[PDB]
Amino acid sequence: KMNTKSFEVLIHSQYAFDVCREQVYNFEDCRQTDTPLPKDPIHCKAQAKEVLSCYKEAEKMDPICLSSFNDSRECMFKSDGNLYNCKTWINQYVTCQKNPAAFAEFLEASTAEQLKSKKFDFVKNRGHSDKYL
Amino acid sequence: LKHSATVLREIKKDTIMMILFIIGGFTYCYHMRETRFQLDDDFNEYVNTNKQTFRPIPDHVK
Amino acid sequence: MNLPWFVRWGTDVALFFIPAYTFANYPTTFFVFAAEKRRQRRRKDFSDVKLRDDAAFSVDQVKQLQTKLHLKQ
Amino acid sequence: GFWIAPLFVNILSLPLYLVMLVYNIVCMLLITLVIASITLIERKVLSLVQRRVGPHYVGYRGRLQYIADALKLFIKGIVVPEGSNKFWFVAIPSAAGAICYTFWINSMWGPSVSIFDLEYNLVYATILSILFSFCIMLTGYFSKSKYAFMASIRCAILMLNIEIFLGLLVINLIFISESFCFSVFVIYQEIIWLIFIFFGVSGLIFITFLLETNRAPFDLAEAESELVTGYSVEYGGFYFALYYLGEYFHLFFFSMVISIVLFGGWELPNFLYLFLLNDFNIL
Amino acid sequence: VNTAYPTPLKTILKTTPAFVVYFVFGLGFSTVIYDVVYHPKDRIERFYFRSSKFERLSRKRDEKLRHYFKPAIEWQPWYNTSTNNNTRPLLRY
Amino acid sequence: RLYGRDKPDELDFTDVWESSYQNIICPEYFYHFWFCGIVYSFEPEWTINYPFEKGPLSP
Amino acid sequence: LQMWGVGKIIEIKKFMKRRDIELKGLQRKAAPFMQSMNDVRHLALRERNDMLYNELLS
Amino acid sequence: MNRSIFQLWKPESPRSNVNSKQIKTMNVNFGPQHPAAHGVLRLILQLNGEIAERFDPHIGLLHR
Amino acid sequence: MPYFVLLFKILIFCVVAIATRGTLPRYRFDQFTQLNWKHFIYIWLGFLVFNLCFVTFFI
Amino acid sequence: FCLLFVLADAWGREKYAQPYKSQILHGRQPFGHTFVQNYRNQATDLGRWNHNFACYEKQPGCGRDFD
Amino acid sequence: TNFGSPFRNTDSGIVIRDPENEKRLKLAFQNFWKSKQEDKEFQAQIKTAVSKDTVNFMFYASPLFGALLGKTYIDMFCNPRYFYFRAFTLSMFALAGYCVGNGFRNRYEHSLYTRNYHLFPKDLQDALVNGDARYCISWWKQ
Amino acid sequence: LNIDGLHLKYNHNINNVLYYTPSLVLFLIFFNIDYFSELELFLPLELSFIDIYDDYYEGFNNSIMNDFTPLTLSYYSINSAEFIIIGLLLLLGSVACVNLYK
Amino acid sequence: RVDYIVTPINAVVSWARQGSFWPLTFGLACCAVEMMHATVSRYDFDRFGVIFRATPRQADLILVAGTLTNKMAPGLRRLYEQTLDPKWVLSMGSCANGGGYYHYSYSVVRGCNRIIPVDIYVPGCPPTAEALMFGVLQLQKSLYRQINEGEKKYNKKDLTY
Amino acid sequence: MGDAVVIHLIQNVLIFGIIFWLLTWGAEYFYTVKQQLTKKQFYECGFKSISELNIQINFNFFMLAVFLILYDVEFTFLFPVLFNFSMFSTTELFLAFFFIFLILVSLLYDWLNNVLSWSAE
Ligand SMILES: CCCCCCCCCCCCCCCCCC(=O)OC[C@H](COP(=O)([O-])OCC(O)COP(=O)([O-])OC[C@@H](COC(=O)CCCCCCCCCCCCCCCCC)OC(=O)CCCCCCCCCCCCCCCCC)OC(=O)CCCCCCCCCCCCCCCCC
Ligand SMILES: CCCCCCCCCCCCCCCCCC(=O)OC[C@H](COP(=O)([O-])OCC(O)COP(=O)([O-])OC[C@@H](COC(=O)CCCCCCCCCCCCCCCCC)OC(=O)CCCCCCCCCCCCCCCCC)OC(=O)CCCCCCCCCCCCCCCCC
Ligand SMILES: CCCCCCCCCCCCCCCCCC(=O)OC[C@H](COP(=O)([O-])OCC(O)COP(=O)([O-])OC[C@@H](COC(=O)CCCCCCCCCCCCCCCCC)OC(=O)CCCCCCCCCCCCCCCCC)OC(=O)CCCCCCCCCCCCCCCCC
Ligand SMILES: CCCCCCCCCCCCCCCCCC(=O)OC[C@H](COP(=O)([O-])OCC[N+](C)(C)C)OC(=O)CCCCCCCCCCCCCCCCC
Ligand SMILES: CCCCCCCCCCCCCCCCCC(=O)OC[C@H](COP(=O)([O-])OCC[N+](C)(C)C)OC(=O)CCCCCCCCCCCCCCCCC
Ligand SMILES: CCCCCCCCCCCCCCCCCC(=O)OC[C@H](COP(=O)([O-])OCC[N+](C)(C)C)OC(=O)CCCCCCCCCCCCCCCCC
Ligand SMILES: CCCCCCCCCCCCCCCCCC(=O)OC[C@H](COP(=O)([O-])OCC[N+](C)(C)C)OC(=O)CCCCCCCCCCCCCCCCC
Ligand SMILES: CCCCCCCCCCCCCCCC(=O)OC[C@H](COP(=O)(O)O)OC(=O)CCCCCCCCCCCCCCC
Ligand code: SF4
Repeated sequence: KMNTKSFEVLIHSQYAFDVCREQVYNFEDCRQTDTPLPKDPIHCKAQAKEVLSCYKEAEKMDPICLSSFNDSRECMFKSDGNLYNCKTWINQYVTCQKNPAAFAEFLEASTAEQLKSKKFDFVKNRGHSDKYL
Repeated sequence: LKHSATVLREIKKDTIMMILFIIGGFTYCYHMRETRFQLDDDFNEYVNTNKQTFRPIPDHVK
Repeated sequence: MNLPWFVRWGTDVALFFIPAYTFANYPTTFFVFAAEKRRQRRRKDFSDVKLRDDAAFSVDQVKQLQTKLHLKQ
Repeated sequence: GFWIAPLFVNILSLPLYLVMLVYNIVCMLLITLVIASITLIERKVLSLVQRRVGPHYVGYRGRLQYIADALKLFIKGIVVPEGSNKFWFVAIPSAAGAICYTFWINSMWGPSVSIFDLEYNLVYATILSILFSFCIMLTGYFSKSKYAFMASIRCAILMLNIEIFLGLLVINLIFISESFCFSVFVIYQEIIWLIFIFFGVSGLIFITFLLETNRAPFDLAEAESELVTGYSVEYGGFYFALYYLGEYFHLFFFSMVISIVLFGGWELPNFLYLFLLNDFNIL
Repeated sequence: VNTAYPTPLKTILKTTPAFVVYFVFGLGFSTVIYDVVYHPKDRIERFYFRSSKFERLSRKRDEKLRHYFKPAIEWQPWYNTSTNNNTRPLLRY
Repeated sequence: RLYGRDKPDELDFTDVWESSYQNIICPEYFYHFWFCGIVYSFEPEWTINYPFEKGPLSP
Repeated sequence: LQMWGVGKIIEIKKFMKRRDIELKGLQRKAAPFMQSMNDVRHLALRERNDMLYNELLS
Repeated sequence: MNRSIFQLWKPESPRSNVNSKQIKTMNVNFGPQHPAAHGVLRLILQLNGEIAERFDPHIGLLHR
Repeated sequence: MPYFVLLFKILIFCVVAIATRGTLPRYRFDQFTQLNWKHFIYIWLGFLVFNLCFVTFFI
Repeated sequence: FCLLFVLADAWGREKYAQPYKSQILHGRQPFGHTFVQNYRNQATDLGRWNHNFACYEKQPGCGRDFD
Repeated sequence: TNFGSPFRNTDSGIVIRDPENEKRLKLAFQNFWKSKQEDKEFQAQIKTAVSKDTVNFMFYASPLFGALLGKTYIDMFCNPRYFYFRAFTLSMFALAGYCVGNGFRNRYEHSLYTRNYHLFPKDLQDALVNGDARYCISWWKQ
Repeated sequence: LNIDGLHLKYNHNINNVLYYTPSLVLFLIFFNIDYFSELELFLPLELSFIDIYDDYYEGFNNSIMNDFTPLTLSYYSINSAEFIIIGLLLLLGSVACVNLYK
Repeated sequence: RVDYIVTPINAVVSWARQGSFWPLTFGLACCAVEMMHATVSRYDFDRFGVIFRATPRQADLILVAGTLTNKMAPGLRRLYEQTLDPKWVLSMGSCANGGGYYHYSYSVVRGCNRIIPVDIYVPGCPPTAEALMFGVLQLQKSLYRQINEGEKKYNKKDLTY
Repeated sequence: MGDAVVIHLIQNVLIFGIIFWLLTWGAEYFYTVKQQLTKKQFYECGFKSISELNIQINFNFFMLAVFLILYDVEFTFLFPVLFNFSMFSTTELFLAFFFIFLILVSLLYDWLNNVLSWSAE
């Protein structure tokens, strides 16, 4: 439907959740049910199509965001889909997407260590009390 | 196994110190649990900082 | 001319530890460069991604900014 | 090419199976070398305890003693007793060797560094241990030596005890980890090794380790004084080499299991600086 | 000035070469396992069961789409092999 | 108890503590392990290299 | 030691749960779009099956 | 602790199956080539459950 | 990598096992079975109950 | 003795706030448990079920959304 | 540290050591506190689990209490003839007391930067949650 | 018991031809409880589509991490009565075993 | 020719079987104590890679250490025959060699070589621990050389035929 | 639990054992086995074994196996509650303690009756 892979879809959604909020609310209200069992998608097809169109609109990014998007993709590749471990890079991507004009100064105020290749190896660097959930 | 006065005194002091040590350990565990409660409260405040919106269930659910 | 016994023992310990430590830290021996190249290839490009029309900075401007800042080294 | 390509769809995959076989062979050979080195270490450590040089002339300063003994065990000839069952006498050691060389699959060397993505590592270990005990009992039975049969009965008793002992240990351990996978233990053991919780039952943990390793005071099956040799009193050459290799494989891998589940696995002993450490870093 | 080793350390050092050989073999075995499991995935992928439900769904969505959804939606009556050597159901019954 | 199979008229909690120490925390695997494995290994080996050295003899 | 170690393990578990709250929040943010894509694909397959069934049974 | 005399001893009654050896006892040749035996002891041992019952020592293997 | 420290610990435990084999005597099967089923099973179960109680207290 | 101690402590934990009361006396179970346990339970009478958040209306902080 | 920062998984994936960034972030928050020091209304709404006076007293008293306990322990059970083990155990007790006190102080800091999260501006909140100080350029003089 | 492995000299052919072969034939002829279950390959796999469906809302609301959830919900929540009955049964069985030994 | 491969493999086999030379745990008389003395630390046997095995099936050397009596000769023959090949026999002590102090006895066999083929003899009564060590090392050297003692003749191309 | 990789690894382990089989066969070239009367007979410490294949043992500790059969299942019943003890409630806690108490009482009864030790027959 998107021709986009799962982790990239998650990264894009972390920002798109704030631009198509009304469509997301409409979809959620349509799918609401009195039991945990899911509702038939045939009823929510229209809201789903609206949400997907807005997501197509939102997926576009400025070129200045490309480095942040790539590092977030690398993080989400090395970690098997753990959003929490890579939220910092996803947060940087969201910040660049929102008001990309200020991201120029954001990058300008960068330290030597930050201006370096970002390689992720979670086996070597597990972290602190990582539950993987 | 008759015991001398010195050995009996040492045994008695060992028992008393063991009792005090156990009581202190239980008290510290109680304090540690209270500390965990405080940390949970702090983190709940932090998380709820921005998650303040509650959406009512639609009327069609019933 | 003589050296302390602990100095000699430390020399032996280093002889054992430095190679073992390096080998453990680099299990993919001599293919680390290939791994770097594969990571570079995985990294996406402007053409691969789709960009907004009202971009604050053009692709050329972004490239010039990255070159000036030395973003990747 | 269009009409010829279909003929090779299944022919171009055999090299992949060959590569898989080669990698498995390499892993098995490497673990065999590790176990041989473990045997040499055992001889040298016992030599230190007994104040003797130990292997020193098979290879310069005894560097190839394990290689020499393995080659000699290969060289030694074998004969099956006439009264014994020819088929089973050879079938049992073959199954034992297969099981022992399958042991290494249930091993982890990192957060997810395992040959296979197994979750029920403890279940696998229990099943493999039960199979090896089966092989030992069958060895003792089919070698009609009375000493071997008594060794098999002793092995049965040891297995009976191990069931409850290891089951209770695993029950206590899973209560924290909540999983059978070895990885889940290390994440909890990062701050403090899990042995601190069990410090009171440290003696029982030592007993469990020795009992599962079949080391003293639990070397009843292979007791060389009470029984001639044990379950292998009528086996020589590589048939007995297989049993020895299996015993050392079990020792090595259960040592790994204990280290992972109770001593932090691949986490350094950070508890030695617990007082000086800080639990958070906020800028 | 006989700067010889202490007696206890000299006695202990006898068994050290065995330790060194054991470390060599153990590092070889561990590195072989690491490389064998690392090459196919280009990484040390976390175990599937060591992940949340949502993470599992996100990880396996692409595989499901590539293996089942596309053949299902491009299915034709004459695509199936007459020998009944078709792909097995995702949830085998 | 030292003189025969009989037992004292009045047992004390010292016996309880000793039995608890011996059973709950098995001291063998630590006491003896240390005392022998770790300590006795610090003594020089008693071996005589026969090919290049000979044992003491007398005329 | 047993009591203190159990307390420490519970502390670790509760810290993990604290972080799981944020992970769940991120997953919630990402949920609607993947759900929409999955629903659209599911409905496309259902439409194909409905067309086939109607043609075969009519 | 309760009594265990009946579980600890089994007498033999005349012409009684229950009070008799209902098992084929293990007649082992403990030694001479046995690590525990000093080397010249041929002890015929009657084991029943790995518990010695009957001893028949032969000690002439070192008569000189 | 983690397997470096893991191999170190495995070597330590192997040396411990070897030293224990060189030091300690050997048990009887009946003696160990009686000890286990009379003392150690109860010890394990009591330890499990204590852990359950402590976890309930802390949670 | 440990059981008595923990039970006494649990009954004394009523002083703390609701989320920190003893789980022995207060239930905290997954959504699958709670829904089936309190579906038509007039004793608890939690109310309607929030499908996309998996909780009842009357449970504290059932629907917690961003912004 | 045992747990690292509560906002993010510290040293997860790539390990980052940026003392310059840490100093800039600390300076930014110091400037924020100094700027809002005079605001009585702002100071009124600051909340913490444990009072600053209480945590300071605990920090400066726990090591002393530990040292006193160690002194009592060595007097009761240790032979005065020797001194190495007595010094070691006394230092261990003092370090245990210091551990308790330092934990009190660190938990106070955690509470200070968590309970008062809503009082910070958006840029400072982002800078605190993430490891980068680039979100708060204005605060550290750039 | 039966260490040597020697067993009774039994000929199964007599009963096989007298009672068991015909009775089995009749039972197989007249026995089928499977009502309408369909084999795999009965229809093309491409017609089945439900297995691809994923519920992401339920996924992120789900916190379970082990496959013992149904077992605990059964033994300790729903079928706890049978759980206690099994415990009492095992206790009484141990008593019966001891008495049989005596 | 096979010799190209056989000869180096012969050397490897001889080296391996020399390095791992496990005798049988079998002692009959005072000579047993001397064997134990060689096994223990002062003259460590393990240095030369000899470790004793209880079962004959796992033994390479038969240490006939002690007097052999008529009441035991069938047992010695059975043990020798049951020991897995290849194997060697070492007589230790005067009693094992030729009857020793009891050569004029009515119960003692005048030599274990009458019942068994003896590969090597170690004189002594008792042989010293170093004497037993010397005998074992000489037996090991002879064993290593036994594989190729220059039996086959070299042709014009220096290849054995 | 694994996948078909486990079966393929079993096959690979058998292929690996074929290597040791080849080595053992090749070793045959460096020794000759003579035919002797007692070379292929049961070993009984240097004398002929009187009995073979009638080697019945006495199973006088069968109560331990009998009780193991029950206690294995009793312990197995505890796994789900231990795994999901974070979900424990009043009922689950009561049931777990009830079950553990039943196990303890059964063990105590066994000890009282003295069936955990070797008997005359
Ligand atoms: C085409 C490619 C070309 C590439 C370039 C060219 C090739 C480069 C290759 C470089 C590496 C080759 C190997 C070098 C070996 C050097 C040995 C040496 O120094 O000679 C002295 C040494 C003297 O030993 P010895 O005569 O037996 O000892 C006499 C007495 O025992 C008295 O003992 P002592 O007083 O002498 O003390 C002994 C010990 C004392 O030292 C110590 O104590 C420290 C070590 C022990 C630590 C123990 C930790 C556990 C503690 C447990 C508890 C406490 C202990 C006590 C416990 C009991 C207490 C009661 O000191 C040592 O022997 C240290 C030597 C360390 C050598 C190992 C180095 C590598 C190890 C890691 C693997 C490397 C993989 C490749 C990496 C490549 C990239 C870099 O020579 C030896 O005999 C070697 C002994 C060690 C075994 C080495 C086995 C090597 C096998 C071949 C490996 C091939 C694969 C790897 C290379 C692949 C190509 C890159
Ligand atoms: C004499 C006359 C001439 C005869 C000629 C005979 C015929 C010659 C060949 C003719 C045909 C040539 C065709 C060429 C074109 C086609 C090539 C092709 O199809 O491949 C493309 C295919 C895919 O293309 P690609 O994706 O572009 O490839 C890039 C990489 O795959 C990307 O890699 P990555 O970044 O994903 O990192 C993962 C990679 C990176 O991992 C590595 O391969 C790097 C090295 C890993 C550690 C190795 C440690 C070795 C030492 C450990 C300690 C041993 C101690 C005990 C033994 C004693 C040692 C002295 O590892 C793997 O992918 C898994 C491979 C695991 C290999 C198994 C372990 C190798 C050692 C075996 C030891 C066996 C037991 C001991 C035997 C002792 C004998 C005395 O590439 C591969 O799959 C590469 C496989 C490489 C396997 C290892 C090869 C040897 C490496 C150097 C170590 C040699 C050690 C020798 C020791 C000797 C002792 C005496
Ligand atoms: C978070 C969890 C943490 C763990 C929790 C665990 C909880 C368990 C609870 C249950 C158990 C409780 C046990 C309580 C025990 C105390 C009870 C008590 O108070 O009873 C009073 C009881 C009654 O005694 P008393 O009648 O008053 O008589 C006093 C004694 O005569 C004694 O007379 P003295 O005082 O004149 O002489 C004794 C003194 C002698 O001391 C000395 O001589 C000074 C040190 C000499 C060191 C020698 C080695 C140096 C090596 C240098 C190597 C250089 C290499 C260079 C080249 C390298 C090349 C690579 O020994 C010491 O006190 C040693 C203490 C210092 C150890 C070293 C520093 C460790 C620092 C650890 C990190 C701390 C960081 C802070 C945070 C910690 C957080 C946990 O006290 C005793 O029985 C004292 C026993 C002392 C034994 C000391 C043993 C030391 C370790 C020996 C290791 C040997 C290894 C050999 C090699 C092995 C190779 C495999
Ligand atoms: C799986 C392997 C086992 C793991 C076990 C878990 C770790 C436990 C560590 C030890 C904690 C203390 C337990 C109690 C010790 C009681 C000792 C004692 O009896 O003292 C009095 C004993 C004797 O006093 P006694 O009074 O008991 O008996 C003597 C009797 N009279 C008085 C008559 C003479 O004194 C000692 O010598 C004690 C020395 C203890 C030293 C212990 C060292 C253990 C080292 C190995 C431990 C495992 C390390 C693993 C490392 C892994 C790293 C990855
Ligand atoms: C592999 C086996 C390793 C075995 C090592 C054995 C070595 C020999 C024994 C060395 C003992 C050294 C003394 C300190 C040992 C650590 C004590 C401990 O657990 O404190 C951590 C604890 C740390 O707990 P904490 O994690 O709450 O610390 C504060 C936490 N924050 C930061 C969140 C606030 O230390 C203390 O807090 C002080 C004591 C508090 C009261 C409760 C303590 C219960 C356990 C006491 C055991 C005491 C045993 C020794 C008795 C005295 C012997 C002289
Ligand atoms: C040349 C003559 C050939 C004669 C025939 C050969 C007979 C071979 C008999 C043994 C192998 C049988 C293979 C077919 C059954 C495969 C079952 C299966 O699906 O498992 C994979 C399944 C994989 O399922 P999955 O969960 O990955 O799901 C697959 C998903 N789809 C359908 C989409 C592909 O295994 C598992 O799920 C769990 C792992 C099980 C691992 C079992 C390990 C022990 C196996 C011991 C076998 C011992 C055999 C030899 C000795 C006994 C006598 C036979
Ligand atoms: C991936 C890594 C793979 C590494 C593999 C490494 C393993 C190498 C294994 C080598 C095995 C060598 C076997 C030699 C056998 C001949 C010698 C012998 O046994 O002598 C006794 C008997 C002969 O005894 P004899 O009567 O001559 O007596 C010899 C004694 N003297 C010298 C005193 C007279 O063997 C024979 O019968 C010889 C003739 C028939 C065999 C001829 C050779 C056949 C080779 C088959 C190779 C099969 C390869 C399979 C590959 C696929 C496996 C899956
Ligand atoms: C699980 C492994 C780790 C151990 C964990 C459990 C530890 C249990 C003991 C904690 C300390 C108890 C202090 C009691 C002080 C006291 O009152 O002390 C009073 C007297 C003091 O006697 P003294 O004058 O000799 O000092 O001691 C006693 O009465 C002894 C009580 C029994 C202690 C035995 C050891 C514990 C066994 C398990 C508990 C069941 C005891 C049943 C006794 C009939
Ligand atoms: S030779 Fe001498 S020492 Fe040896 S057994 Fe005969 S009498 Fe004893």
